Amino acid sequence: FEERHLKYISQLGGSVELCRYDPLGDNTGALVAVKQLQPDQQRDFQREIQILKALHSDFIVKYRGVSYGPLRLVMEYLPSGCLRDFLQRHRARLDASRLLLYSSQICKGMEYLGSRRCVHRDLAARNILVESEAHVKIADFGLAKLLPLDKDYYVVPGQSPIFWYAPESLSDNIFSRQSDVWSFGVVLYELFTYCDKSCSPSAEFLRMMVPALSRLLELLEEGQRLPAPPACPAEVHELMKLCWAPSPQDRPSFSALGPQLDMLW
Ligand SMILES: *CCC(=O)Nc1cccc(CNc2c(C(N)=O)cnn3cccc23)c1
Repeated sequence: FEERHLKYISQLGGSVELCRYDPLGDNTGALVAVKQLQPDQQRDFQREIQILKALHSDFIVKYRGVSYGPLRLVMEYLPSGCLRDFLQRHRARLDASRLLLYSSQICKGMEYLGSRRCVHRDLAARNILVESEAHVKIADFGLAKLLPLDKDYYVVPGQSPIFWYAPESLSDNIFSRQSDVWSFGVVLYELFTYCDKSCSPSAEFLRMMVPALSRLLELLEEGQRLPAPPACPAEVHELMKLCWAPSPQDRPSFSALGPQLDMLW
């Protein structure tokens, strides 16, 4: 991908821009999403490329290549954008079976990420993209880490909204496949609230809630959790409660959650 053939359109999300790969220079070329650095950050970015280039799933945003000119990461562009805003815009159209379809695909994608020893560390509805009405894909691999063969966890202070963090990430910066399962429980809650602002993880935790991180942690240690979303099927709420188990070892695996989500449809 020659840099001189990548034409800027707008900003999407370091930053992600909407560009057109226009070799003919006639405004007929394909639309792409291009990520760039705006030191140690160069090492973080090279890592993101290698991780994403080695991922191959219908439920993970597709790597296209890298750019060359006088380096940028080139990926596929999904016009529908993030799942958070799509859920808010199409509230009346999506029913509990469509929400369970989205839930199942995310889970299948996470199953594949853990098979590749990859911890995402930023799983949330805002970071999932919509391919079509019936197809969702996991994105934003900016905080992704690879677990060594000898280790099952990773020790990192986080700069993401604190409401998606497992207690062991809050109290000790421990990140694992099991902290991704905690976050996933928050993704289900977000899905069944249709990413409504007034009952969002931030809104509802701040109402229930020394520093803020410590207050949230005290609350979670007490066994307090987010309430069942309005009109939530009980079976779904029981699954969120399983993902929010205090001990990482007691949380269901993505391969265990998969058939349970499919059975509900
Ligand atoms: C909900 C707000 C939002 O746009 N969030 C968001 C989440 C993850 C990633 C991005 C930017 N990236 C992006 C890609 C890509 N390949 O990373 C592809 N297609 N689109 C459409 C809109 C944004 C993106 C933003």
